[PDB]
Amino acid sequence: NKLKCPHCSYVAKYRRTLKRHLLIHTGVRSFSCDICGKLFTRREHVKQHSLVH
DNA sequence: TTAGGGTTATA
DNA sequence: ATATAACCCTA
Ligand SMILES: [Zn+2]
Ligand SMILES: [Zn+2]
Repeated sequence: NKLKCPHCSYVAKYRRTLKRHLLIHTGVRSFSCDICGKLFTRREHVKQHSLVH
């Protein structure tokens, strides 16, 4: 099943949502806050976090 | 707030 | 079909 995660029982409705979900198992955090240096998994998370500054 | 589930739009 | 994006919801 191309919609099933190879690392857990999660099954996505769309292929793009499975690819996003894979990042929970790799731990990759490609986004950062320029003010405090904290790392984030999505760029929407940075915008959400920016409100503390 | 954090973080990952959901969704829809555009190319 | 993929790539990137954005916005909402919730524990
Ligand atoms: Zn998984
Ligand atoms: Zn910060």
